[PDB]
Amino acid sequence: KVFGRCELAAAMKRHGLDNYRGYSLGNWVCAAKFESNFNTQATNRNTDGSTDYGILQINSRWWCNDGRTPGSRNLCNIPCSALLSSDITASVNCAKKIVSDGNGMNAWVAWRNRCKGTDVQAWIRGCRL
Repeated sequence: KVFGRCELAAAMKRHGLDNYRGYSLGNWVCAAKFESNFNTQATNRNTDGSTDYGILQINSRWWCNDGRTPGSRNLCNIPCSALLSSDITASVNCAKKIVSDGNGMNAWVAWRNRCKGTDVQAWIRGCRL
């Protein structure tokens, strides 16, 4: 599923991401924009052989199982395929664990490079929330 901007913002809010670990909704929408262009089915292979899945491009090295990432963990206790669902519940739940890991949203390098320090509230402007 490719979400609309405000549609995703609404979904993330309903799932309790607004202000989660102090990150306003616009941060999460921004990160999703640059990680996946709001496409739940986005995947990308990393040089180390891991793969990133879903709207927030969650990595198989630590967070999900895909059966093909040697030496990896599955800390969100999910198949990586659940991160591709039209239902964002698994991605949000796993994102909550990631952003709690110590480095906040710096875990998403695209957030650090493209969202951090910018006017992230622009991403939820106009939305009914």
